[PDB]
Amino acid sequence: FIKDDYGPESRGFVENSYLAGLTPTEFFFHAMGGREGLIDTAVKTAETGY
Amino acid sequence: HTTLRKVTANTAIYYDPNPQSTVVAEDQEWVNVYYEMPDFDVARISPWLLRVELDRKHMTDRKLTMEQIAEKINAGFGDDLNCIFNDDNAEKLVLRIRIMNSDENKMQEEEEVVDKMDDDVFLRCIESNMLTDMTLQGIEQISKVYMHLPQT
Amino acid sequence: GPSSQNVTEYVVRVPKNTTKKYNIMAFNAADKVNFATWNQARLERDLSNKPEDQPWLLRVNGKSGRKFKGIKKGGVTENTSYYIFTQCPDGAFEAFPVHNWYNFTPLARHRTLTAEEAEEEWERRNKVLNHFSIMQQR
Amino acid sequence: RDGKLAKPRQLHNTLWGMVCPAETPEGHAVGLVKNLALMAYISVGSQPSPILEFLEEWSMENLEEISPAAIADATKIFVNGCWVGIHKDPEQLMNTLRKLRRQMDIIVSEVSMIRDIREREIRIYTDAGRICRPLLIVEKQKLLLKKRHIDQLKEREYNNYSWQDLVASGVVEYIDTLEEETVMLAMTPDDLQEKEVAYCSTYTHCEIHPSMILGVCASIIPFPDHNQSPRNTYQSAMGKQAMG
Amino acid sequence: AERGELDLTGAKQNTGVWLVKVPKYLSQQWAKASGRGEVGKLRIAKTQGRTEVSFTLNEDLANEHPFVLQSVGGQTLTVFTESSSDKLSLEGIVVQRAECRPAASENYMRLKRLQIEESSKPVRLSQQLDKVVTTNYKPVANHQYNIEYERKKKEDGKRARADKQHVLDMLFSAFEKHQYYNLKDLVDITKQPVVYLKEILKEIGVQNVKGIHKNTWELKPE
Amino acid sequence: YDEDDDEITPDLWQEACWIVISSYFDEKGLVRQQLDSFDEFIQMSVQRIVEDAPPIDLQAEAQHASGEVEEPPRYLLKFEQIYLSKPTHWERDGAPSPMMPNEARLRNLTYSAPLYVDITKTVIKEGEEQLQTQHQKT
Amino acid sequence: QEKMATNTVYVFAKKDSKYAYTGECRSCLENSSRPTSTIWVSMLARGGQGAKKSAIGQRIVATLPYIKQEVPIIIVFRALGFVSDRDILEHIIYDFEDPEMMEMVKPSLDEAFVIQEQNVALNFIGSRGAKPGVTKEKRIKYAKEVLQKEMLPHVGVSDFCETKKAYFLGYMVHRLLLAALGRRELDDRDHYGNKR
RNA sequence: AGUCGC
Repeated sequence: FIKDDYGPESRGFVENSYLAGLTPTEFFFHAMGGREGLIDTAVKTAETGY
Repeated sequence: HTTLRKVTANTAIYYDPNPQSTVVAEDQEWVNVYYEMPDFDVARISPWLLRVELDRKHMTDRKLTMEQIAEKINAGFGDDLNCIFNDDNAEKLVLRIRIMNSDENKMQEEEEVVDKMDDDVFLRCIESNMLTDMTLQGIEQISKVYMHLPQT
Repeated sequence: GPSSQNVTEYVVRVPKNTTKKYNIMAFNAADKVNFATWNQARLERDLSNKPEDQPWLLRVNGKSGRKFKGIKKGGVTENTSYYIFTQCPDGAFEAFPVHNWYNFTPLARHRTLTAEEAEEEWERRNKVLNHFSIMQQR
Repeated sequence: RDGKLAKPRQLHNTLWGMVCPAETPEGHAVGLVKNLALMAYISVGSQPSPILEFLEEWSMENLEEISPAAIADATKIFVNGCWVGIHKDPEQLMNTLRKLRRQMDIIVSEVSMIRDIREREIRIYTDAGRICRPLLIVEKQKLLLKKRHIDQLKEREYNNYSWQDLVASGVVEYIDTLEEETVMLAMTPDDLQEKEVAYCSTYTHCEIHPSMILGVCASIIPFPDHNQSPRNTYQSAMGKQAMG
Repeated sequence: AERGELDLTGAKQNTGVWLVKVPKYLSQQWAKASGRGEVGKLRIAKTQGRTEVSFTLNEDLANEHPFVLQSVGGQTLTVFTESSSDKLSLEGIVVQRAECRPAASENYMRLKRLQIEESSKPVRLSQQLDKVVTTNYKPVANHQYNIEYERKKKEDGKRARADKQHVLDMLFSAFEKHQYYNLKDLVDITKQPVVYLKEILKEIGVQNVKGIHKNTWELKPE
Repeated sequence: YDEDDDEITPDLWQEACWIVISSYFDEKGLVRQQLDSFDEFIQMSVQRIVEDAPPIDLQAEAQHASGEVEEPPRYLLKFEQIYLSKPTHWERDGAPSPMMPNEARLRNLTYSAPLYVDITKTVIKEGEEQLQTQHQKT
Repeated sequence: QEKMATNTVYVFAKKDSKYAYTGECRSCLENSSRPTSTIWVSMLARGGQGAKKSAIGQRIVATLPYIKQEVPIIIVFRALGFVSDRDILEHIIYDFEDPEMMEMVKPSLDEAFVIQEQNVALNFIGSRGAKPGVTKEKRIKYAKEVLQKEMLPHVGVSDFCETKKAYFLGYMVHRLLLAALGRRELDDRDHYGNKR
């Protein structure tokens, strides 16, 4: 992307559906959002346990 | 909790020991405004001049008066802090501050136990305290947020 | 004339071996040194507090004259060389090798605040509470 | 280990084509153990000495020879984070220096060279251990690689022509993560072509293929982009788990 | 006058000198010109609001270098000289700094990469070793061990315990230099066996130790 | 083959970038990173380390109380080029032979190779001798 | 193994509310002997003892390796021998044209007055760093060798490059002041460009 | 220990 691009695509928002497939960038930003979900599961599991 | 630090645009310290010929010729009519203010011990008060400029926008929101701020600071610090202020009839707002001393006792007896730091340097500690500690309408310590909400 | 059009051309010589070592003496421009006002100078290696590695001591005019410290540059060059191009009475150029590069810097004629006394102790007490008087008590 | 939530667990933005996006364990070590990207490569390290010689000869002034009170305009140049010197014309230097890299007077895989214009700094890196990846070069708003290079690559079936020759044409470059911050990088030849007023025209590199951002196990999984992202991460663990 | 005095005559003339930066290879070529009496010639061409300086190499020595002028305003450069007669003189002030530019930076590089190679070649690690069997020949003993045996086998070995009086004299002679000595030194200076030197030191003297069993003996000074 | 003149068709599609990628793996291959580092480690770093700067010298004590006539002997040790033989194995018989990685796994050996170095001994005692120097490969 | 990049200064806002900002430089001869050297330049904030000057939030100190006590950066400059305050100011910020930078350093200069020569400053670092030793001069020589060998070793390991170290230490203070003005981004903890 | 399972 170009520097300073708050427009919805360069910063987050994916246009496509899981059926259409995610463009490369859309794909990677999605993995960032999926990681939050993986990490939170592990961290939350320990703390509630205690 | 609004501190004077929030309201203040800027501060400046000048050496102006002669109000009647102030370092800012444009400031000169306000000195004309104050000559009846303890004219006897202007030979006794300190020659260092503190000058402050205030934001009109902060001043509007807090809907304050310059006399409220002057009365707040004088009350907060005490009689030592000699304040005078500019005319309200301007979009800008500036406050001019000098320090009075203990008058009679300063005759240099032993050596004047202060260790002779410069009075200006004492003035920066005044300005420091003045920015951080002064609490105009800042009735408490609730950081500085306050968000009003309409509930339906 | 040179202001309009000029051309000069001089042969360049290198002597097989100089009769003396050529060194550089550099000053800070901020010190604005003018040798016009120098009349005497002494230049000797500081060595007593412990020779060719040791720093320089530059003493100008009399004892009351300015003193400077000369510090040796690690090497003249690390991958090149520095040469001096000089004008000779025949009308030629003569080129001389640099043997050393020394940095020379100013020192105060008499300052000396000293910490050996209890200045360090005063620091423990230091609330920025004095400045002139300590300089007077010295 | 075992009790500490943190941001070095979450996939970071810079891991684009450097480290596989979705190939890190699903246990407590999640995100701390990462897996290298497919195209990723790792610099083996080299002596800075040659670069220092070329710079001093080009026009870099030495530290103790300059006058400190006259350096504000000048750009500071560093080599392996060591502040070697200053320069008053960094744009001709960067252009010339890169040209040398394309010509291999300094080792591609090695030297990283970065300019931070808004700060007037030039950092150069030749230490071991930096992660870098190959990209195509584009020039004057178009790709520098032409199909004739492809015909030599077909020819390799009976000729000595190779990927190293391809690097020797200077049509591909190696880019570490620090340098990848300052490039304007087109996603695919298609986009770099259609462009007129579509987005920008200042590109400097292009992606040899975007699906290369995946690491070894993630590449087995077909249509990974039609899947929900953590779904891809469970497959990268299980694929590694299968037998055969 | 003395060697600690710095001659200001040069400075007093206000003599100016030129400062030129040059690449090592050019000066190395000059370095092997030795004393030919020249290395080249300098040419200066001046026009309106512009000056061009250049250098040409000697054609004999070769078996155009443009000059770039440099600022000197930010440093007060001067030169001094350390004579072989141990005399010091301030020779002049730098009025100009400059840089000698190559005729071509680009092709040069081919030579340069080769040039770098010639100074810079530690052809290291480089060639395995295919295989070797020199975990060393086995003599009857170390060669030097035999040297040690030969030395031991030359006269010195047994000692001259006979003649107590001469040995007594030697102790007296020890007492002529210092009041106490280490027994290790006493056997060294006497060349006698320890048990015997002790037997004598018990007879005519005493001992005195210090710190950690550090002992010295004395012939009872009085 | 190119000239950049009669060429008018730079376009090139999917079919072709995979040709470029294939050439990357054909040249490098998937594990390269590990191998390039180890190779550089031998080709450079183990040499660099013995070629350090710690040549050791040793001077035994002499003239132990008496003495006079010179010679507190002095020895210096220097290290040179390093050699590495392909990975060998010695049977209990004592006879070395080449190892092969499959053998190394079955019999539980360690797949390593023997390292040799050139060492020098150097005596420039206090006067009597200086040249007596000997090279070893150990 | 993934580690933090050697030989390069980066600025952090750690937990400790008394350190406003800090400049870290890990400086090993990742090609010498592999030690470490972790110079810290830390900006102190929140306080001022008493009526010191109303706002201690500019008292820049320096950690150094094998030093039992924090010292202000200015002592190190004195120890490098540049007694001239204008010269130290030249190493810190080669653009004295901006009044705001000049004011930012000034209280750190104000601290410097207690020590005004290289030897005594060396005697300060020696005693603040080592085991007690009334030898004074050895404390100076040992400390001299530390500044020579231990501090920013990547910039050199000898007398003949002692000047070069002075610019680099000064560059960190400059790199720190930029963040302290805030015209400079605070450097990320996990950017891959800053990994090895 | 580390890897790993849920």
